[PDB]
Amino acid sequence: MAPTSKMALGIKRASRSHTYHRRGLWAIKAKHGGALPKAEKPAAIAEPKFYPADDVKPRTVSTRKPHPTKLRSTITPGTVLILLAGRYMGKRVVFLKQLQSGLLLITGPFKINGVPIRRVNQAYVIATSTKVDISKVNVQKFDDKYFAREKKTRAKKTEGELFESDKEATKNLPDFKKDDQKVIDAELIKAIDAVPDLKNYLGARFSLRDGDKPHEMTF
Amino acid sequence: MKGRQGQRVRLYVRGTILGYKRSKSNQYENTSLLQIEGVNTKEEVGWYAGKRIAYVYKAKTKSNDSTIRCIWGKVTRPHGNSGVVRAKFRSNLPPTSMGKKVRVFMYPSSI
Amino acid sequence: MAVPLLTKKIVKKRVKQFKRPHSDRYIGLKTSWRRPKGIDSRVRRKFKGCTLMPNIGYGSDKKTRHYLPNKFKKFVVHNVSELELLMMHNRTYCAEIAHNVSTRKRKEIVERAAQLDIVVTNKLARLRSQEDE
RNA sequence: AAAUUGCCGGGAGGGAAGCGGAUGGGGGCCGGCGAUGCGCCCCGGCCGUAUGCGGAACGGCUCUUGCUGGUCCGCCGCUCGGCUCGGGGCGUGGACUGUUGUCGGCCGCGCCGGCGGCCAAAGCCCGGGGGCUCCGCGCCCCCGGCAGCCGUCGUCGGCACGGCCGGUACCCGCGCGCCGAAAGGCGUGCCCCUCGGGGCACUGCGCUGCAACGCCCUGCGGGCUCCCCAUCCGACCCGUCU
RNA sequence: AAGCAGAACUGGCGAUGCGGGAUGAACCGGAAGCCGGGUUACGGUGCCCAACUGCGCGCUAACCUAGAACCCACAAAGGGU
RNA sequence: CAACUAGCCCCGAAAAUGGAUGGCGCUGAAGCGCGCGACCCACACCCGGCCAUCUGGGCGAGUGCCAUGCCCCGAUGAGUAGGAGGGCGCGGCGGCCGAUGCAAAACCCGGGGCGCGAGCCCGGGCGGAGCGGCCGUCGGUGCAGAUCUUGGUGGUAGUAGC
RNA sequence: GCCUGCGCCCGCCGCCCGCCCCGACCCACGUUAGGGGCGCUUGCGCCCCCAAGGGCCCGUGCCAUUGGCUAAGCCGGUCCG
Repeated sequence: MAPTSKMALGIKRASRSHTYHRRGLWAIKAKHGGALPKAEKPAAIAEPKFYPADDVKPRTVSTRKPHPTKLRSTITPGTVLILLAGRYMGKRVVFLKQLQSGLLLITGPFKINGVPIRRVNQAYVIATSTKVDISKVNVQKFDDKYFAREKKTRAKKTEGELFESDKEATKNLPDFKKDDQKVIDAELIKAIDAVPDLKNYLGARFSLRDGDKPHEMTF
Repeated sequence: MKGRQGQRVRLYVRGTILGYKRSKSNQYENTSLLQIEGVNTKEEVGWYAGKRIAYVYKAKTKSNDSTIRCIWGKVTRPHGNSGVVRAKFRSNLPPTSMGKKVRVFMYPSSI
Repeated sequence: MAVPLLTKKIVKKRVKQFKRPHSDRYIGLKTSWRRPKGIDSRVRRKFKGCTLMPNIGYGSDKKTRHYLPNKFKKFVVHNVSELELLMMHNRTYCAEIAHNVSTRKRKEIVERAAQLDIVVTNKLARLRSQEDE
């Protein structure tokens, strides 16, 4: 109600600005709009149907919005997280950054606790009161495009070639990711050891005993 | 292993499927009533909405080379004063499961 | 449009199956539904558990009526001439070889059907008629 | 053919109660599961338009008659170029079915906050008087100044989550210059506030589903029947008379 | 007198399941397409049997039948330091 | 101290197949009266999806043709006696089209699939000569009964018995 | 009490299955109004104190592969009574 109020009692204040900026050029997309584009020479049948174009544009923006705020409860970079779902669930991990996909980069340092770089969902997570200082960690290398798991197109190679069956369908470890992970992990360990006994704590796991209440437990 | 940590085999807080949603006269199997262990009140069971449920069972036959099978579900909303909850499953749980324990996860966490 | 309607029909099912009352204990009394004419029937009075009666509301979506679960409309195809009509539809209609048609005549239907790109069930029926499990 | 009978197999079990079914799950049995998708380029393969030629079914029409518009095939001339099957070479990734993330709609869910009503006043400190008690403490009652916080009525305001359905296939929603991973913001005039900010005005077209995992063949989801366990109206099964 | 015979008004049953009254053609609640999700009625919440062994304030100690939901499964005059 | 008022409990209150607040049992109730919340809960109510029916529209200018079509509405739907409406199946006849000894029809099938249903479709097995669909036409036209008719076959029962 | 067409049975360890009503940290003064500890008047005493829990696993890559070690235990299996 409170965020939506400006738009609600305006109607299209943001979208008004864009038209007037375009009009600042002079005389433009009123004239251009009628002339603009393609049509007339069809395919197949009537062509009654759908997408590309227009439709894609609001949808991509709207799907971006849950990634902070709605899911998040509040969480700053370098918060300690509890993964309650995912593979690595029950591990406490440190938050590196939020991706464009909306999945979170994390990494527990590999040697001490098994957690790799990995993408995990925000929705799963309990935000704990602890913060570990991620002041001088180079999280930058790891990005959204970094996390493409190769599909079973053919062989991993260039393409167009007759291939063999020894693909990894639901998995794939790039060699490059393993080399990179060691470097990023090193900085994190320094912060972790600064506060005592945090290092052992992450690996141990949290779970609720009989008689424990998840409602009362809230970190 | 990977996904492995340092102890607790029991990952979840316990719960019990008492029965299905019911009159004295009839049952509706579409919604199931679960009394969740350690949950005393109406307020406390309000937390449990949205959580994932697994009924894990073993069976004589293999499937995709495993004898263990599971039916998943979700907690819909609370039911009654005693900490009973309403739940839906993807396919209904077998009603032989009356009196069985079922698992209610932390898995999607609102907190 | 067409795709979520298909999902609604197939997943929900009103495959209730309308069995006649006391069909189970009298063998000669037919499985086929006939409406209990007498007042005294529980089924007539609409007691639940006594097998619910066929009504129009049980009925599926209009689009998904007389469709194969592939979302194709099934047509039994007698001969080569009828395949030309199916060609107009392509995706929308299916070809299924008739019972009457013998094995040699099935083959010519299959090869023509391939050109239309309405391969589904047409080929399958023919293959059994050759010799196959 | 039905009925019945025999054999055998499967389910079930020799600690247990029968309307013979429905409803749910498991076994047992069996059928199904784009020919495997797209863009591009290289080679191989085949064909050729325009225009001239040569033979024709056509059109609007007129309809004696006339004028404008044909396409096509034969296949020669004169200039160019393209497509398709397969292979090579690159980029995007399509195959039933099951699962998870999300946006919107509907509905529930717990919790927090504000103002006013009900002359407002419980209330506390200060002040005054009275009664009762007449053993005095104490008790009560009322009035004037006061932090204060209260039960009930009305209304508005804010959060945190989830179910279900659908992905919005023509005006629901929205983009079309720029930066910004991102979300998001970036005109100008007007007026209120005159602080922080706000409200209010100002162009036309095009168009409605996004993220992910398994596998489609190995192998397997599944469907269907019986059975066992769970569950249930079970007025005995139907008809008739009433 | 009758679950009786006969009228007056109205609703039902007959033409009525479903939910409630343990159970019941007629009482109670409500008329019923097919489903998902919500929310109730009647009636309940010790267990059966879905649901507070919840809170509050009384009363009751029944060896000659303790008591326990309209219709309804009965019951009175009269007695008790 | 006496006479009252009215609560529950006690008496009055005794029947036969053993027995019924429905049961167990329950005594700061799970009893009885009453209050306050929370909660449970019908095919009811709401919202959404969807079916037909009814109502109101709409879209044919031809040259895809169901225009008795298609598409948008919203509300409604129990249902005996009974009416009307729209269909399905069988036999034969006029039309029209198909199928066949390289395997028709028929029959069998805890084999698949479609339709709300009436029914239909297809596969496999058995089989060996004619048949089915569609458009009209027509009936000696669809069965569970009738103390049914006629044929077959059980349990009775390997029993009464001889 | 007995159990050979080389079957059967127990001991010993090896591998595999199938369950649980879902195992997957564990738990004693006595009593329905007392218990403990202490000084002792040595008791049905005195004084203190408590009523809503404890301890362990909790860290053994659901428990990897290796080397050694503590206080010399903790825990399982063997074995003494």
